[PDB]
Amino acid sequence: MRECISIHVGQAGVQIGNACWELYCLEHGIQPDGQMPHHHDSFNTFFSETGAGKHVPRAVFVDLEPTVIDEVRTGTYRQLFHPEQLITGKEDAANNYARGHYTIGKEIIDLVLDRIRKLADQCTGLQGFLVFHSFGGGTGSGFTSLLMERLSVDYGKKSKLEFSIYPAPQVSTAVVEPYNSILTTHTTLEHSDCAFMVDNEAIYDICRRNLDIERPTYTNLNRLISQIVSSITASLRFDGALNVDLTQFQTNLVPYPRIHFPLATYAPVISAEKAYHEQLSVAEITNACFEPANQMVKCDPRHGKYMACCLLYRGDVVPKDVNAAIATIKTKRSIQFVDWCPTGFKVGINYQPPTVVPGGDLAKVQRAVCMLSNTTAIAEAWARLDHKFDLMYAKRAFVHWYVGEGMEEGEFSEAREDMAALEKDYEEVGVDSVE
Amino acid sequence: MRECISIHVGQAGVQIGNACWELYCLEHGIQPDGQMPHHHDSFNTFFSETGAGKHVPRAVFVDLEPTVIDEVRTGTYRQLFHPEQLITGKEDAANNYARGHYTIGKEIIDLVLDRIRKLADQCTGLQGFLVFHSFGGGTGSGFTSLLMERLSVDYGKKSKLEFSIYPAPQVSTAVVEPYNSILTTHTTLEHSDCAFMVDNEAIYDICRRNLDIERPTYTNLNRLISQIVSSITASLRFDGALNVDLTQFQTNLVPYPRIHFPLATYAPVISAEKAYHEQLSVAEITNACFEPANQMVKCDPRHGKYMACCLLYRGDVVPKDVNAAIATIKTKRSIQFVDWCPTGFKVGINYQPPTVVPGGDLAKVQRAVCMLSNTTAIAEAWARLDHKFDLMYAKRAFVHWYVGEGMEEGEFSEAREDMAALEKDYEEVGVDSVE
Amino acid sequence: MREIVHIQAGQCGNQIGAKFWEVISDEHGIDPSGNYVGDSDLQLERISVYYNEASSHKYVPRAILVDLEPGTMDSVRSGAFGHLFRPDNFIFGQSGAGNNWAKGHYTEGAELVDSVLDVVRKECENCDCLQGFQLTHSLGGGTGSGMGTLLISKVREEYPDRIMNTFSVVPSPKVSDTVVEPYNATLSIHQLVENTDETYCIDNEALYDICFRTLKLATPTYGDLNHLVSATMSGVTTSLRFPGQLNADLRKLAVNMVPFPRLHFFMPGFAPLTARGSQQYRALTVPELTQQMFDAKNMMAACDPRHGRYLTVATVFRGRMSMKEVDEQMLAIQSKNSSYFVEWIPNNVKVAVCDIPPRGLKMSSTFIGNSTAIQELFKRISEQFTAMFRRKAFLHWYTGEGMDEMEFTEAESNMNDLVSEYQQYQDAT
Amino acid sequence: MREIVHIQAGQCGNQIGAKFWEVISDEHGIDPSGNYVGDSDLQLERISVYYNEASSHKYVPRAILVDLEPGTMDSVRSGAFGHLFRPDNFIFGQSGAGNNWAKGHYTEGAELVDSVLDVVRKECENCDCLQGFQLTHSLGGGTGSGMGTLLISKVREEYPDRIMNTFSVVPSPKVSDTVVEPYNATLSIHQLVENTDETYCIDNEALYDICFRTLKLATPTYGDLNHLVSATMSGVTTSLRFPGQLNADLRKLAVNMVPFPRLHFFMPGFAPLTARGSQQYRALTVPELTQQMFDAKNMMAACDPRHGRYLTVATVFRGRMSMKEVDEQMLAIQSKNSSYFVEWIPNNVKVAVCDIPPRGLKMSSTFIGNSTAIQELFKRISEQFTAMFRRKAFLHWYTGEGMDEMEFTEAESNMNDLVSEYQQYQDAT
Amino acid sequence: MAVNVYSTSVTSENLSRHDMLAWVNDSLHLNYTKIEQLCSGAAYCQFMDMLFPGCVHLRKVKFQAKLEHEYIHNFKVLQAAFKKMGVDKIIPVEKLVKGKFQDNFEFIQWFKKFFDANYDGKDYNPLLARQ
Ligand SMILES: Nc1nc2c(ncn2[C@@H]2O[C@H](COP(=O)(O)OP(=O)(O)OP(=O)(O)O)[C@@H](O)[C@H]2O)c(=O)[nH]1
Ligand SMILES: Nc1nc2c(ncn2[C@@H]2O[C@H](COP(=O)(O)OP(=O)(O)OP(=O)(O)O)[C@@H](O)[C@H]2O)c(=O)[nH]1
Ligand SMILES: Nc1nc2c(ncn2[C@@H]2O[C@H](COP(=O)(O)OP(=O)(O)OP(=O)(O)O)[C@@H](O)[C@H]2O)c(=O)[nH]1
Ligand SMILES: Nc1nc2c(ncn2[C@@H]2O[C@H](COP(=O)(O)OP(=O)(O)OP(=O)(O)O)[C@@H](O)[C@H]2O)c(=O)[nH]1
Ligand SMILES: [Mg+2]
Ligand SMILES: [Mg+2]
Ligand SMILES: [Mg+2]
Ligand SMILES: [Mg+2]
Repeated sequence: MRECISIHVGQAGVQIGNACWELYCLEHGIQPDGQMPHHHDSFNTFFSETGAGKHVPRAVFVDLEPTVIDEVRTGTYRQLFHPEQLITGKEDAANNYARGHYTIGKEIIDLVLDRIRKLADQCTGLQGFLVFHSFGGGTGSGFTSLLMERLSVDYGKKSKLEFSIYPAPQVSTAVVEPYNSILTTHTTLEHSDCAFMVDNEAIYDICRRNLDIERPTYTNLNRLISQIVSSITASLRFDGALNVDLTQFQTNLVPYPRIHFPLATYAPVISAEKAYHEQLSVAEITNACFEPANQMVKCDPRHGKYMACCLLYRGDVVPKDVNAAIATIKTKRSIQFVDWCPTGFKVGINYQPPTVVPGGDLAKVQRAVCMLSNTTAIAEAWARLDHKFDLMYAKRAFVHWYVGEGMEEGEFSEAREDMAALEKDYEEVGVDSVE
Repeated sequence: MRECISIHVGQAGVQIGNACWELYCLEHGIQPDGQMPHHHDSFNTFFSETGAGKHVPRAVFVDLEPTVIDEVRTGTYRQLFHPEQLITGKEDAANNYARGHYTIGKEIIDLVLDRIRKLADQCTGLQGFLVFHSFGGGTGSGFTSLLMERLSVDYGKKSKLEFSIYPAPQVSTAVVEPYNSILTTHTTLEHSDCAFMVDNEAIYDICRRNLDIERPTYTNLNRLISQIVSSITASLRFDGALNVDLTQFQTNLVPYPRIHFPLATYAPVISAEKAYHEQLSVAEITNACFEPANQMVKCDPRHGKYMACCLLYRGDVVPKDVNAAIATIKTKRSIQFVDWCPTGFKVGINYQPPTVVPGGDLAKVQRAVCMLSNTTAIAEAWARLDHKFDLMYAKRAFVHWYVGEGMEEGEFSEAREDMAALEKDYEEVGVDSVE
Repeated sequence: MREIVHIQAGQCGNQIGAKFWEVISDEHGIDPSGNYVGDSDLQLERISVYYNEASSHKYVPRAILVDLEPGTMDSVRSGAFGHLFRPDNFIFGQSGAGNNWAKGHYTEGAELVDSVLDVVRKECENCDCLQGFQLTHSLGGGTGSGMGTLLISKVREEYPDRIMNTFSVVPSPKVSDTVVEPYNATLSIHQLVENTDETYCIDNEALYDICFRTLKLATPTYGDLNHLVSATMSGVTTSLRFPGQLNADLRKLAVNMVPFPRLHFFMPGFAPLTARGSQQYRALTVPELTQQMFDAKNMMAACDPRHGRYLTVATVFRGRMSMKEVDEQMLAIQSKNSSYFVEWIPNNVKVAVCDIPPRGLKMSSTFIGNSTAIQELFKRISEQFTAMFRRKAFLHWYTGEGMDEMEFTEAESNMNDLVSEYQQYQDAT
Repeated sequence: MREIVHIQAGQCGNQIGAKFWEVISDEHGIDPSGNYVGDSDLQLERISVYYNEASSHKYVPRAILVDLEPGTMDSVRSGAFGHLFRPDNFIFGQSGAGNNWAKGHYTEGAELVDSVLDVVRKECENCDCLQGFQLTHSLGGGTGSGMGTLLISKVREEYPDRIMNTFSVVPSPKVSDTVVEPYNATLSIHQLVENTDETYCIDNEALYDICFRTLKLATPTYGDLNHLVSATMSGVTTSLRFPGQLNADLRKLAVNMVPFPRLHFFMPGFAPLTARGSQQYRALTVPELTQQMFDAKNMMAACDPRHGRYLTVATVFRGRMSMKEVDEQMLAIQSKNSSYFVEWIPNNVKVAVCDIPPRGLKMSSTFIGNSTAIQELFKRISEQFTAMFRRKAFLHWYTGEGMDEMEFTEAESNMNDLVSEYQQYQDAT
Repeated sequence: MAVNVYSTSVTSENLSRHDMLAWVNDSLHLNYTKIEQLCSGAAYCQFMDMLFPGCVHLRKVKFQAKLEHEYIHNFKVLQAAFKKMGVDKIIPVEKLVKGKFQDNFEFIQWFKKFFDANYDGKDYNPLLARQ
């Protein structure tokens, strides 16, 4: 009865969406061909049910390079997706924000908007959009900015959550990452209700340490991110002792218009062998999810002060021990809140234990926790990205490409000043003041 | 309801711990895999019962060389221990105190403390730590001095019992034993509540004479030492007519803060064939345990005076003959007490007869005694060790290894005078005083 | 005769109401299907106060469950004991209030309150002689707090000469369920103080402590918490639901408890509370009942009466006892604990006795205290709200849907005035 | 009427108390499950003195068992005869006092003293007319002596006009169970001589000696040991539990037994004590009962009276007899053994007679003597304490948890004062 | 930076319970009668201010705390002061707040040793500092 739609942009978005939709089909008991052998409706929130028993997802896969979309088309999930939904271009943006936002991206935006509009008018209780995109990728960044602008123009006030991929401090795959990230942050700072932030290096370290895999290809990272997304959406999809919604997340996590960059964490992430020798109590899973090294963004919250926290437990969970563990955590020494947030925890409980994908690295668990923390430690990441951008731009590198694809240096200057203002606001709000 | 954790450091600790934890599983009826076929609980003081019927011990095996820990991993007790608990380094300390305390140990100390805090916070009524470390080794001495400094800061006032291995007078496996032993005692003197002293040379004679075994490998010695450890904590796990606790040991054996070096003793120790021709009464095993040749440290108590004792019976023991037997022991002219200790006996009776490990040398016995005599005769052991250290240090032999690994020549002098302070402290209070 | 209309708001109201109707059906011997199956006719003597007769001797509750999100309604309909409610009363929206006063009082409040008011008016015109209204909700959530305030305002406008009770779940001091509690709590309490009659504040952490300590439960859950709250509510209403030696009504309790228009915040308590194992070693009698009732540890509001003075106290017994014992022990308690009672209100104890014991117990009792320890709760809430509003946090999202800073300022002023008057009446001689 | 409250502290108190409620239940014919199964109606005439009436004619003892470690409660609750104690009274800590005053009176005692005191206060309010308290503890342990004294100090503050007895277990001269005995004993007595109406000192070897020679037992365990103490402690109370020709009560004994406020340390005794084999060769009659109980061999404290003089003496007979036979021989004992009685107290023998014999015996008696020979026991203890304290041995674990040197000095000066006045009356003309 | 010190078992250095209360009362000129009344942490926060000028915003703490929730906020300020000066003693805040003799006596025992190590002998009037 409540429907939210998801837009996956770029190769990273498409791969993450493939993993996430595999997880959803496993969770709701839908066969890959679309048929099927708390639960009754549930699948109505994601899977639109057609005349026959077939269910089709509410997804819009959009890309400019056709390789990954063709791979998905010929993949095992071929009969599921609506063939008109998969929108592909002809040439990629080539890590060029100008190409993906001005030159090329303007030739497919109308078709993408038409498909979005048809899907929205199909539903009757539309709740929000979930945008899966990266930051370094040219098409991801450019088309994300274009879609934010167009969707904000079309639908006035709706929840628009994003699941980005912040560039790692040391690990790097591209070279124009600072330009792309600065530009995209300046453009879509205004048109986003709440953006969840994920980094690849931290997930690498988590998979290496906690799960103990020495061969962690991109599939494992995609599975972890998909698990986090499903844990976020489980409150809408399933009944529970205390339900939360997208508007609840947004309201409880964003205190100021500019400060809407929380970071996510999942627990427990343990292998099969280590599962038997562990008792998996609510208190210890809270402690593990709140431990500094388990955070999925490469930054230590100890360096800053927490601003808001959202805990979501799912499974055989008792609110009494939940509240006892949260009180203990608040009493603990590492967690230090800001002076103007006397209450700093929003708690949700769900009655559906998490499901395990087959062949996956994680083990079956009867209790799961997803933690969304809005804090100050992200200021160091913003400052590092700003420093990289300034160092690269001091002598006008690649600016010839960017300008040749229909841009001007005035845009770079405005993005730089906007990022500086955002960092200053973040630090000033985080720091204490007298009276 | 009562929990105590054990830390095994070095090869000596791990090898002893491998034999000791074999005994506890036998006593509580725990299969090596973890399942199971006075008892209602009992095993909760040592075995943390997990979600399934499996029980996992509360042990932390730490070593720098991976040679011996890997043997435990592949050994018959492979499924019992928690895989994360077994902590290993990369290279050993090589009989160097400086390497295992300054250079190499410091890089792994943080990881060990992480697992200690995780196990301590899981439990609720923690009493104290049992430390099984040697004295001559590098990681068994340098590293174990690091754990005491770290543990004492984190937990202020808790019991800390050391089951050390004193270097033998004539038998000597290593050559820098005086350098390591002198340095360790000066550092861990201020952070140990009660340290039990056990010497390898004295146990060889006990196994050769009483047990009548001419092939006493290190496996046989560790079984005999393990029975002492079990009797110390036998009161926590089992009921009795007169119980003792971990704190009661600490308050009854240490007249002065520096003088906390008792020596253990076990009785009866007889073979299988000699058992039938012995009636094994309470009035004689008390006599047997007091014989000068049965003491587990190579030093005759006849040369000194007893300061305090502690008996611990178990089995078909009736308190009337216990008190009658001790009265006859007191009036014997071989046992002489100090003047300022008119009362010099602490008793404790348990209802659990000691069990026997299959293939062991000891026979089934319905009565047992564990004696912890804090006597002045141990002052001879300090004097002998101080003689060796002063002999080699005069010409500065072997020092260039210690100095070059993060130590100073000045540090040796401070540890030398400290042992001189303890040596005359031990004598000046065991000797009589005027008035 | 003297029928009561029940209104439930939010997830908390819905769950508490589900447990409450379970308890009421058990008391009145009503099958889940809706047909009478019990034995004694004293149950049928007064069945119209809560239930409503219908064709083929069916009985349907006079309850109006309504909440913005649908999940709670789907749960209550699919679950057991959902075959007896009237589907017309099942009102719901599409999107939750998002823990927002604005979305709970102005945005979805309009449509939901229009439909709910229509249903309420139909039910009231069906009613013969209305006695009052009952509303169970929370002061921390968005939908429950905001829309319950809207419903109270509209119903108070429509029926000025009637009484209504509000069972509100006040936020906890230690741990807060939602980050922005104080804004909603302050606005809701201001509105309730303006236009409600009596209010029984109930906390969650105090309930948790009561269930863990006294009842000796390892894993206390919302089922048990709501069971305790429902028992309290049924104990309150049983006086007019059933005949007794010394009857009492909702109006009687209100007039005996409320000395001044701004002082109507009570703290409830229930006795006896015993674990399964230890019920056989205790003698069920009036002395121990009263001693168990009159100790802070058995109080359902996280406020220690030892910090204040009891302005007034009411006690509704149940089952069969002796008035001599009852008033003798009330006098003994008053004499022993005189230092805790206000000097300028003599004889500040009201006692009522019913005649039908609760199921599976010989006798029980419900104690309702109007004290001055709620001063500390209001002071803490005001302090938290003052800090957050001074730093101007989360406030753009209450301004973005209609309100302004003037409303917050006036609500804070009202809260400070109320707490100051409460204290100044506590410290009178 | 005149019911007494039983408090058990330490391991010895719990083990003695476990055998104590075995005898009391047998006397009153109470089944282990807790229901009456007796025959004679005289047993239920006075059952409220010890037991407590509950629902469904169940009876629950008025006992409060408390120990700092959970080892003791595990045995009594899981073992037989543990289905009848009230589970609320099972108060226990987690870590033992470790044979320390500080860890049993200041550090660990404070955490648990407030919890037990509330259970004590509950029992008194339930009580109709309180008579006094009964305490069984040890003078050598940490929790039995440390915290047991703490209850005495706190209870004496709340009920000043009550009489309570301590059935302590005074340490030994030959073999010491714990090495630091004198530090715990001397500090304990310095608190007992102030807040206790009467104290029964009991040794352990004098119990071994009695159970060895008189009872003909080579291997007496602690079960056969505590069984002897229980009869003596149940004999004192039986005067008010059952009708008698010449009744007595707890307060009556105190008036006769205690000439001076500081001189209230007694030496109990029991008779007849015969082995199973040699009971058929003796005719159970009053002549041997008085003869048997007055010799130094059959005394439960290792203090030979021939070294001192009896100040005053009680003798609580049981069974049924002739008052002439009883009174004829007390005069005969006094005249013949006149050298052992003080001169400035004439007729210093107090005699009481009950009417209900103990189980499996025609007649028995209990002898309580406030002799002067107790002086030697305190002289020896002060001798051991003095030698240890000069060398300051074992003392750095009493200062570390709260006390100081000044506390010990005032404890020894008080102890030395009591010995001097306990002897200067023996030699007074 | 500040110097640290441990405390496990020391002789002739631990002070009596009566003397410890006198030292606290004398240093701050107040009327604490029981040592277990130190659950508030107001005196503890003042100690850090005396040892190191600044490092603690004394305005944040309040000395009129009487509730369980109020006791915790006072200790959270002390938690930040410990971190800023780099000390590494973990306060068992879950156990001090209950106001029992056991845990409250051990913490002040440790704090007395910390006080002596980082005292330069400076003096002032806490009355004007408190008001
Ligand atoms: N977490 C995660 N990140 C991915 C994955 N695949 C690609 N990425 C991220 O995507 C970035 C590369 O840019 P893309 O967003 O893929 O751009 P594109 O889809 O190749 O299209 P162009 O920008 O035109 O080249 C890398 O920096 C990766 O961090 C993936 O499978 N998982
Ligand atoms: N009782 C007993 N002692 C042992 C055993 N194995 C080794 N030891 C003692 O350990 C000493 C050897 O040094 P260790 O303490 O083992 O040092 P390590 O663990 O090998 O670590 P490194 O010093 O770095 O080599 C010898 O002097 C022995 O006395 C054993 O199995 N039983
Ligand atoms: N007594 C009791 N209280 C509850 C229970 N469940 C939740 N609560 C409390 O009630 C509040 C629930 O918020 P609601 O008023 O129901 O709001 P909602 O239904 O989630 O809808 P929104 O306000 O729009 O988010 C929480 O803050 C809890 O403290 C329950 O089962 N029993
Ligand atoms: N009569 C009698 N005395 C006993 C018995 N068991 C132990 N005792 C005595 O009581 C003393 C026991 O110490 P407790 O006072 O119980 O101390 P605890 O309960 O173990 O607690 P801690 O002092 O902390 O160890 C011993 O010294 C014995 O002399 C018993 O069964 N019967
Ligand atoms: Mg691409
Ligand atoms: Mg080695
Ligand atoms: Mg809701
Ligand atoms: Mg004990």
